[PDB]
Amino acid sequence: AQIGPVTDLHITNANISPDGFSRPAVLAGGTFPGPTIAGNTGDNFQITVFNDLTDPSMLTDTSIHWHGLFQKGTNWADGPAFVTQCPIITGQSFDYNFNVPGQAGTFWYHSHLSTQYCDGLRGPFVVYDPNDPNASLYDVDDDTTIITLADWYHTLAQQEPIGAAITADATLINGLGRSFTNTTASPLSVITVQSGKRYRMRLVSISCDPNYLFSIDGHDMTIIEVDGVNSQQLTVDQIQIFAAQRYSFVLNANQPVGNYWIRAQPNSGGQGFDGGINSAILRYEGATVEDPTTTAPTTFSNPLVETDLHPLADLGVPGQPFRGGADDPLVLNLAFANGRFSIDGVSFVPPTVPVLLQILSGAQNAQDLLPAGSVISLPSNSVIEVALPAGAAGGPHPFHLHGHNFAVVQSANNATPNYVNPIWRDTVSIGGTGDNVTIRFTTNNPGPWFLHCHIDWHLEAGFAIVFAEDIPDTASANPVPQAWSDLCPAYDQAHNISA
Ligand SMILES: *[C@@H]1O[C@H](CO)[C@@H](O[C@@H]2O[C@H](CO)[C@@H](O[C@@H]3O[C@H](CO)[C@@H](O)[C@H](O)[C@@H]3O)[C@H](O)[C@H]2NC(C)=O)[C@H](O)[C@H]1NC(C)=O
Ligand SMILES: *[C@@H]1O[C@H](CO)[C@@H](O[C@@H]2O[C@H](CO)[C@@H](O[C@@H]3O[C@H](CO)[C@@H](O)[C@H](O)[C@@H]3O)[C@H](O)[C@H]2NC(C)=O)[C@H](O)[C@H]1NC(C)=O
Ligand SMILES: [Cu+2]
Ligand SMILES: [Cu+2]
Ligand SMILES: [Cu+2]
Ligand code: NA
Repeated sequence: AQIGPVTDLHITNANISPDGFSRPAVLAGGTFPGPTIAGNTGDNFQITVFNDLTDPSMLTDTSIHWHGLFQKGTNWADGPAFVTQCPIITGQSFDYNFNVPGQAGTFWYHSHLSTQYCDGLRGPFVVYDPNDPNASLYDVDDDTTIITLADWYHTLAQQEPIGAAITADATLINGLGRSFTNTTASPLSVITVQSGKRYRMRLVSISCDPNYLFSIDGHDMTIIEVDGVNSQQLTVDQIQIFAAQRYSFVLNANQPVGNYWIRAQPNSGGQGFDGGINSAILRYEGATVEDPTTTAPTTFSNPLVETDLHPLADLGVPGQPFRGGADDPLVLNLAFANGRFSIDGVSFVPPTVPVLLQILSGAQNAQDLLPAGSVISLPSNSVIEVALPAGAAGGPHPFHLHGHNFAVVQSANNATPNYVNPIWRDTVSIGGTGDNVTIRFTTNNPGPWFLHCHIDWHLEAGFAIVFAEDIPDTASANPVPQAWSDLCPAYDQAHNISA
């Protein structure tokens, strides 16, 4: 069952064996992935998160981010530790009480403390549209049509060296899959369809690191949504999906009744499909209960290319049709050396006082804010351009902005900008050496918004900055509840920290 929009959510430790190997984890709702939280557009979500964690090897504190939801007027509920709150301590709870005006699509939730979401705290978050403009394109859209893609590690996250190239031990599709080494024939996920029906498959990357080449043997996929943004229909036979991205695609169950492999090939870790790694099963009702015998093609003739995507609505692009054609045009210097990432010469290390609480206590400008050099102010009601030139080791890096979606004016592997009709999204691959992926948005959401690589190991190694958007209006725009004001005193008392 789905839960929400008003629900408790308990965060616990438990052993799980999603690839046949048992390890302890950090779970929401007792499962990996966590239960789907759902509601309708404009609903009030009140997710009361109960921190019941006791195993210090995966951290007993926690904080949860609602990835892709704008949190306008509720910056305090966004979740990134030491940006918008102090963590919730064990044996305490916290009500994330916010609204989702003007958004409908496929999202997810995850821990936003350290690398804790890698240890299991990740699940889908779906905001349905009762008047969806795409409703007539499919028959079925429900919990059975969500497809999650996850990396899974046998080593616990807090044992992963900072700044290292860290590699997974299994790909999990809907929570199940097989290990790349010592492979055992543990259960594969089954996605069941009825011949002749059309499905809204909601594809969610809950990855901590790899991107996946996703395909379904014998089938193609008609994209209708990108990171929450409705798209024109685009039919493809393969989707390369980077960490934290989402797509909806229509699957037409138009092939002969049978079993078909679902494939998700990561960019690192096990390559291919030997022993049923990197695999799940598409089963038609009436098919024999047996593994597929289908083949992938040697090459895919209609892969997704990001410049082919266009919004369903006439979204356009803010600003003027040339580089630097914005009120506030920025170019970030994104670098890596010696185990640490930096942005504009500064490696992110979380501050003791969350950025939002520094601003509510009266800090006047971005040079008053800690960490020094890690906070950039943005002016209100202005067009922002951010160029993100690639080259830093460990690519391709999927960059994500909290509080906002953005026009992708220039995409990976293509030097030509698009000032007319590019897709809007919230997490974008910045590509490879010499690329100049560039995003635009307008500042209508006061508060501190994290900008970071969504390879969680990179975030931990410093690949982040904070956009302090409209500092002067942050306090008036984001009234805080007493339970939020109580978080830092409780956390600092529990950890014997002075502030
Ligand atoms: C990605 O696109 C951005 C623009 O969106 C390019 O930024 C431009 O970068 C050049 C230098 O690489 C800038 O010119 C330099 O300015 C300084 C003074 O600030 C001057 O001392 C130098 O002699 C040089 O003129 C320019 O201001 C900046 N913005 C523009 C042109 O709009 C960036 O180079 C592109 N990166 C890649 C890798 O393609
Ligand atoms: C590299 O990125 C650029 C920019 O996003 C892509 O260029 C765009 O290509 C599209 C598709 O061909 C062009 O749209 C076309 O326009 C005419 C109408 O003028 C229409 O008859 C065609 O059916 C189609 O809609 C678009 O104008 C063009 N934009 C720019 C700024 O050049 C390009 O396709 C990408 N390269 C690759 C290899 O995908
Ligand atoms: Cu995220
Ligand atoms: Cu986010
Ligand atoms: Cu990265
Ligand atoms: Na425009």
